[PDB]
Amino acid sequence: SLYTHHQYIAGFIMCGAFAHGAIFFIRDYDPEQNKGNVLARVLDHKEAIISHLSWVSLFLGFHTLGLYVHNDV
Amino acid sequence: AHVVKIYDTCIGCTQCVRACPLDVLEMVPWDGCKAAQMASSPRTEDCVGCKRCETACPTDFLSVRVYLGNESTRSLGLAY
Amino acid sequence: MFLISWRGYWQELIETLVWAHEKTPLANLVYWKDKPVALSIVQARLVGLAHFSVGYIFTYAAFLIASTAGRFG
Amino acid sequence: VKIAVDRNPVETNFEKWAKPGHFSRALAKGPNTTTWIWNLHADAHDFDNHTSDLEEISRKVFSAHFGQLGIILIWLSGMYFHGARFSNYEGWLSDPTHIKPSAQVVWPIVGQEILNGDVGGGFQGIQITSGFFQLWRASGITSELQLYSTAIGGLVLAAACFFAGWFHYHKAAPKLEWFQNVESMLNHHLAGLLGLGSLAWAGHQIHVSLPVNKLLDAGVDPKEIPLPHEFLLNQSIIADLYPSFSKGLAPFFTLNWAEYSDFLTFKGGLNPVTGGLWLSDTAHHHLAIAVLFLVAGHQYRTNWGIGHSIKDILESHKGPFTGNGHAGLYEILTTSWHAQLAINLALFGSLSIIVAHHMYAMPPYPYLATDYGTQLSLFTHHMWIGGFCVVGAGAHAAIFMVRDYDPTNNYNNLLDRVIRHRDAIISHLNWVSIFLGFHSFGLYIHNDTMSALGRPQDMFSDTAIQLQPVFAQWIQNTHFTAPQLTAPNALAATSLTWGGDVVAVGGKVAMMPIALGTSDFLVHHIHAFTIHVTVLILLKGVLFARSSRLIPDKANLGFRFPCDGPGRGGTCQVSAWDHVFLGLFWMYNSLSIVIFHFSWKMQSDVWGTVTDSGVSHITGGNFAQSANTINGWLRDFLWAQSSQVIQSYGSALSAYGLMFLGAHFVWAFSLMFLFSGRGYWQELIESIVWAHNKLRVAPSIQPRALSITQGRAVGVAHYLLGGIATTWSFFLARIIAVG
Amino acid sequence: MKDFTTYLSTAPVVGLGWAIFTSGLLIEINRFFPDPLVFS
Amino acid sequence: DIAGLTPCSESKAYNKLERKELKVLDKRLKQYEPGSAPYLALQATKERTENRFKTYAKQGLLCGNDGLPHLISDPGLALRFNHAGEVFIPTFGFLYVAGYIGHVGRQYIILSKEDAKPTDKEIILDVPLALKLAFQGWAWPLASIQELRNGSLLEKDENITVS
Amino acid sequence: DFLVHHAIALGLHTTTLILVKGALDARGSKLMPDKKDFGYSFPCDGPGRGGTCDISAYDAFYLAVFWMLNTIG
Amino acid sequence: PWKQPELDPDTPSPIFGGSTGGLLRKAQVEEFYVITWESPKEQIFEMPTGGAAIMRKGPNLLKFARKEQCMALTTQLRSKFRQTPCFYRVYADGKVQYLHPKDGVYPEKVNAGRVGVNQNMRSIGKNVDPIKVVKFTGSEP
Ligand code: CLA
Ligand code: CLA
Ligand code: CLA
Ligand code: CLA
Ligand code: CLA
Ligand code: CLA
Ligand SMILES: CC1=C(/C=C/C(C)=C\C=C/C(C)=C/C=C/C=C(C)/C=C\C=C(C)\C=C\C2=C(C)CCCC2(C)C)C(C)(C)CCC1
Ligand SMILES: CC1=C(C/C=C(\C)CCC[C@H](C)CCC[C@H](C)CCCC(C)C)C(=O)c2ccccc2C1=O
Ligand code: SF4
Ligand code: SF4
Ligand code: SF4
Repeated sequence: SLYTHHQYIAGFIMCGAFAHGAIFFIRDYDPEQNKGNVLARVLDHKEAIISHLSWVSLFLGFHTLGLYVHNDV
Repeated sequence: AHVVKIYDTCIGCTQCVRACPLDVLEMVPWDGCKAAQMASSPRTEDCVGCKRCETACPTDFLSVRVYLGNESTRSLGLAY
Repeated sequence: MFLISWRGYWQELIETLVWAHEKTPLANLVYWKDKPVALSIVQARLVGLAHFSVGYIFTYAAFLIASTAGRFG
Repeated sequence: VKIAVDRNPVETNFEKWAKPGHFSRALAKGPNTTTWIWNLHADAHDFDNHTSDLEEISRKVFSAHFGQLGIILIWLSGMYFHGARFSNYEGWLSDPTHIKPSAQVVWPIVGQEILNGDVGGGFQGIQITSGFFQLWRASGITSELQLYSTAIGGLVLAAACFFAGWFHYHKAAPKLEWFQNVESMLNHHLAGLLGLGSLAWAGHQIHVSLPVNKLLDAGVDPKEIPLPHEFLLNQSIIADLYPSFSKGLAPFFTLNWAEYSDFLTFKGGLNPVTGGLWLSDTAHHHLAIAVLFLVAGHQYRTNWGIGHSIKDILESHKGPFTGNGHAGLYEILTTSWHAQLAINLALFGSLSIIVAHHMYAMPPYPYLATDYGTQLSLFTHHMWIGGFCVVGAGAHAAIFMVRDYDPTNNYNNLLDRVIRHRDAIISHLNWVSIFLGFHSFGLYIHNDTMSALGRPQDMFSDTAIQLQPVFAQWIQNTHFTAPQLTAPNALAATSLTWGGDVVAVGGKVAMMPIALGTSDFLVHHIHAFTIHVTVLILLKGVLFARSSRLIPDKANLGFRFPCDGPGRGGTCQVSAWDHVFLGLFWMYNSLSIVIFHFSWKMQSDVWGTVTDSGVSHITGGNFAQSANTINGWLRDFLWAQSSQVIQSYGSALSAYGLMFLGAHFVWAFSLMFLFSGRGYWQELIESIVWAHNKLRVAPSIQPRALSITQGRAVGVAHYLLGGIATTWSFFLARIIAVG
Repeated sequence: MKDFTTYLSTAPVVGLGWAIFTSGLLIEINRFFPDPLVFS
Repeated sequence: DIAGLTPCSESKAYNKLERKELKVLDKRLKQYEPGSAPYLALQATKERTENRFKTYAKQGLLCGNDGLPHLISDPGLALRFNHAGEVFIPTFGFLYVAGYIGHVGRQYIILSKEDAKPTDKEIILDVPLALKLAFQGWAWPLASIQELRNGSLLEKDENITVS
Repeated sequence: DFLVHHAIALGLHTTTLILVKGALDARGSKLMPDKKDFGYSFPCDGPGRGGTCDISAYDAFYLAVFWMLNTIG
Repeated sequence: PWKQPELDPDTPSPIFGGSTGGLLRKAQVEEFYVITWESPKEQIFEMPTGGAAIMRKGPNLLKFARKEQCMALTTQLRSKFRQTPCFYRVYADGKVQYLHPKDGVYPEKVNAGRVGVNQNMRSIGKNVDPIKVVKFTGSEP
């Protein structure tokens, strides 16, 4: 119970950090003030980050499901 | 009680006016375009927020946007 | 329900119950203070996720405690 | 009335095979997005949208139907062929009870061969559950040579069917006048197809199905049987079996039909040997049925000028409360295909549901009741087919209201008056669903709560606050005591489900009386609740398809559209298409319960091995006590009968264990489509297009996310497939490994 | 015939020939040198 | 050995698993006659099973306490203890095949886009061109580093962005 | 234990991708160049442009919770 | 138009038996809408709420509870029968308002009298971020 309760809360708290991190970009983000800094340079090339993340999930998902199926059969 | 704003990129197609059922959009003369027409939104109190108009707009990006907001009896489409 | 079935099916249904409440001989004397309408789009995503997560927790908690308690090992 | 054809309308060539999308004006341009691909396979067979001409729509339909027959006939010939060359029919015919059927031998590759189980009869292969072996025995079939010919006939007739579709469309295609001769079609379909069709079958049963199954049931070996053709040639042979054949048609033309009492009978009940209906009774049935359809075919006045006129019959049945009634329907039915399709689907689906109930209680083909896997598979199949077909009526009726509805023809008509009190229909029907779900499903929760609290005396059960179905119980006895009074010439009753004694075959019971109690009261009501609601979703979509208070103009938007917009608080899933998409899940849920009811009831109260001291049912008769609680349906049905599927690894039933899991994967996979929306996906593809663009490897056909309507369709498809395939694995593995 | 070859060059047909090749090749590669796991 | 794993030849559970899987077939073989086809099918499966077990032992595999073979992934331990064919060598075999699919599809995309109506070339392929590229991709690594060192692999800020 | 750890990694990487996307694409997308003007949580931009249902950053958090529960499961 | 046409509350209605899509308690309490038009012959047309009805030669009048129900009918008459309808808004107090051809010319045709409303002189986009207006309402205005 203690291990499961902490693990389930961990995910809920972690989801809030991103979500409340997304609200910052809408409401409390000023591009002209934060120009050339790390925060704008991340937002500039986001197509690369989301692309690499997608590749990791696809490769991890295809291989993990495959090994499980190959052994099920 | 919705908000309807039209932007500088209108070209006087009139397709927004023909589409929206509730007669919330009309054409007004203007000197910015070839057609010498521009839209307008005088009566947004009758806007049901259907958003059909935006679909009619055939520009790269919409010269007409319906920013949803506070609701009302007319906006919710309540016959009762 | 809230995840699969959207709003438009329901608002047409509530319009039908409204007709009956007014045409009934005695119930029509009673009238709501606030008009009844179906739940919004974003509200249903939230509500259905709550009914979805609570079942995803109450089910396991019973299985976790009962499986481990009955065997005592 | 006359024949009317137009010669060589269409040239035959592969020019349009190279140009996909020719049928539509929008698609003939070509693809610039990948959405053009989905629209292609979707709008392919929507002939009403291609062109306004009703004539061309009729030519296309009448020729496409010739394709489904050819597709069926090679499928049917495949079963006959695969049963001839890769089966154990000749072995099963000599020992039906102990040997199991097998029409699908597998190849020897990695793994796989274990599926070729030890079926019996010097043969190993996949165990089938289609009942073909009992069908081929009901007819006179002893050898494999009779199955080979039967297969070659299907390929010959199928090519004729396919040839016909090219001929009736590309070369000589009928006119619209030929199609509107509806009165002519009814006489030919009733007398010719149903009448002579049944009269013909009687002939085969009388000359082959009776002279062969009599010897087989008397222990004679199949190889020693005289062949089906020889019986026709020698009037002495068949006379030894049925002496009435010596008189030869003189009894018929002299109107002394009592002489044919030997083979034309009204025995009723079942055969003690085979556990199936008396073959003599069926020849009597199909003979009777032919005379009934033959007179029916001489009703309409096609061209002779004598008979009824459909239009005069419809516009003459008028009433006060209805006003103008049934008037403008002959113009509807003769003009819209969707109207006829909706009516046909409603009865074609409700019939397959009747076939499912009238077969299990009245097993027609021999050695079917003892093959529990076969008897359970036919019921579950013909029932699912009925649910789909019924739901198609709600879809293919809403299309009529949107597309083929002209208010000019309908003024103060039946169709107009129904729309004008639609809010009363849906309102009164909403109250019933809430009434049922509370008083029916709430009873289940009451029993669960009472049991967990330690108050079993307060449950609804036999030892308890009994709610017994008196009306059903009275009907069982009435049909059981009918041979005495209401049907004196009947030797016995129609089935043993009403009442009587057990019929045992091979140590297994074929059928025995079914008792109805408190549980059978709750379930029968549970079905009504799931049926009244499934009607509410479809009927609401039909009446509110053309217009509503929320959206007074839906007909201009069309049949299938996702939503009018985020206004009015939200208008998503308001179309009639989205009502069908919802009715499917309910329809699937309703049909699934009507299947669990059949499995647990028949396992516990009916099926089982007969011993010297009574019968030992499979589940020990636990339907009465456990079914009243929902936990019983979780414990005694699911957590128990799932042992045969789970433990199937390492045996011939291993395929069901895989499909059992695979079906769960596809079911869940659907949830991605139903729960999410096309907005998140189209943005994700943009970040993917960047990488494909960065490397100069990008498609000229732009990638676009699945359409809202498609997303919903893709969900219910993968949803139903996973939900249905699970049972298909959870049943056949449970029942093939009997108990 | 020019249109027939064009029909055969569509996506559904070329994919059918690809599938028979790749599946036929793999099944044939399992039939001979049966059930491989380690590569020598 | 390594990681506390025994070789599959020396293991007892490995041979226990062989005697079990053969006993199932011998029991299944008793039902049928000697010269029948079901007998020939099961004897072949018996022959394959006996071959599967001895070949895995001969290949220096590592079996655990459960008796099933385990694979090792680090090339250092694989090469040191002679277990390279398991994972380390399967990785190069696949990458050559995966790269071949990429270098081929990338070339068909570029070349069809140099002509009129490239959209039609995707749904209606140019099979003579596709086979030409498919038999020219045997040396795909050479062309990649040729195209990387040249600079004609990647595009340079002529791509759409969103802000 | 090897396959279980790899399956987890797939869940953690994909869950971040669902969230990260809703954050970086919160300000704007090609389908909706100005999300920032509407807000964090809105229904959709309509059936136009092929369909815009579940674009907002709220709808990304909404979909991640399903994966979160799957990962912690 | 030249002048707003005042409402004639006593004109013949079409021949329609009735339905359940009619007016509810909201109409008597809050507001309702009525539409007028002039037909040259007797025809049949589809109602927004319910089924079919028969027009009458001369003026015709209906009562609806929503503006969309009225404009849905104008689009049908202007297209199918090529007529010129005009509809009003009636409150519970008896006040009347003339809505749709407010200038006499339909909105899809220009007229010199009209004045622009809610007209931003900028491109879509190209507007301040929400942070600049963080503590009052509106980024688009
Ligand atoms: C069984 C249910 C299920 C499954 C299998 C998936 C699978 C997947 N989801 Mg998902 N999801 C689900 C339910 C499911 N989801 C639910 C209920 C929700 C909430 C509504 C979500 C919400 C969600 C979001 C928001 C996102 C995903 C994403 C993904 C993908 C992540 C990348 C990956 O893992 O590579 C692949 C993983 C696999 C398991 C491969 C699946 C296909 C296998 C290999 C079958 C191979 C085909 C085979 C040849 C059969 C074909 C024959 C047939 C075509 C006839 C992935 C394919 C993320 C994504 O987009 O990825 C980038 C993403 O953003 N999901
Ligand atoms: C129609 C019948 C039915 C239905 C619809 C359900 C539905 C459900 N059951 Mg359930 N159950 C049933 C019958 C049914 N059950 C019966 C008859 C029994 C025995 C009496 C049980 C016993 C049971 C238990 C003990 C539990 C459930 C749970 C659940 C819920 C888990 C849902 C989910 O997505 O979690 C997530 C699904 C998964 C994580 C995958 C399922 C299990 C996989 C195989 C484990 C794989 C893990 C591993 C990492 C491999 C995956 C990696 C991958 C990349 C390959 C779910 C709503 C669970 C629950 O309460 O939810 C928390 C729970 O613990 N059921
Ligand atoms: C995809 C749809 C589908 C599929 C795959 C199957 C598959 C199967 N059916 Mg089935 N069937 C279906 C639809 C389907 N059916 C529908 C919708 C109905 C309702 C009419 C039936 C009625 C039906 C019956 C009554 C029987 C089967 C049987 C069978 C099984 C044997 C196959 C066979 O060749 O028997 C061939 C069937 C016969 C030789 C007898 C057919 C007698 C029927 C009553 C003829 C009626 C035809 C009539 C002109 C059409 C209806 C007229 C209209 C006015 C309603 C097989 C598993 C048989 C079986 O149980 O297998 C042991 C069986 O007796 N089917
Ligand atoms: C287990 C999940 C579930 C449940 C409980 C329901 C329940 C219901 N559905 Mg849904 N359905 C579901 C799944 C479910 N559905 C899903 C996933 C879908 C997606 C396809 C659908 C789609 C759907 C549609 C489209 C419709 C329904 C309809 C209905 C309602 C029918 C009326 C009725 O019988 O209510 C009776 C009440 C019950 C069945 C509740 C049983 C539990 C007990 C009786 C309640 C006990 C109350 C307690 C004593 C009070 C405690 C108070 C406390 C605060 C102290 C009902 C409330 C129909 C409807 O609403 O219109 C009539 C409607 O048309 N269903
Ligand atoms: C007879 C029934 C039938 C069926 C079942 C299909 C099925 C399919 N067609 Mg189609 N087609 C048909 C008839 C049919 N077609 C007819 C009558 C025509 C008119 C000539 C066409 C013309 C047509 C065109 C123009 C296209 C399709 C495409 C497709 C595929 C959709 C793309 C996709 O989802 O994968 C997506 C694929 C990827 C994301 C990567 C490619 C990897 C694929 C899956 C490998 C190849 C799969 C292979 C074809 C499967 C064997 C065939 C299968 C049906 C047994 C799909 C498998 C599209 C396609 O590209 O086909 C693949 C497409 O462009 N079809
Ligand atoms: C030549 C075709 C081609 C090429 C060169 C690439 C290349 C690439 N893709 Mg990709 N992709 C393709 C087709 C292709 N893709 C198709 C058809 C689809 C639709 C299913 C996708 C969907 C896709 C996704 C979702 C992602 C990539 C990603 C990537 C990048 C990482 C590799 C990867 O894991 O992708 C995944 C590989 C697949 C999904 C398998 C593709 C299906 C087959 C195997 C390839 C098609 C070959 C083609 C049909 C044959 C035509 C040959 C011609 C001569 C006829 C990489 C640069 C990832 C990325 O963004 O990089 C960071 C990523 O997330 N791709
Ligand atoms: C000590 C030690 C060590 C070390 C370690 C290290 C050095 C590492 C780490 C670590 C880490 C690495 C951790 C972490 C964490 C992380 C996280 C948790 C994340 C994230 C973030 C987020 C999620 C957020 C986002 C955002 C947004 C989106 C908006 C803007 C802002 C913000 C930020 C809010 C080892 C073990 C090796 C060994 C032993 C000793
Ligand atoms: C059923 C349903 C409704 C209608 C549901 C309604 C009107 C039920 C809400 C009212 C009832 C009376 C509240 C029931 C009481 C709750 C059990 C307890 C609430 C406790 C709170 C006060 C905290 C929607 O509006 C809807 C909207 C969008 C997507 C899906 C749906 C949807 O599925
Ligand atoms: S729809 Fe757009 S382009 Fe056309 S007139 Fe209106 S604002 Fe101008
Ligand atoms: S929101 Fe709807 S009613 Fe309002 S102007 Fe736009 S399209 Fe017309
Ligand atoms: S289906 Fe999607 S786009 Fe249409 S109204 Fe609903 S949320 Fe908006």
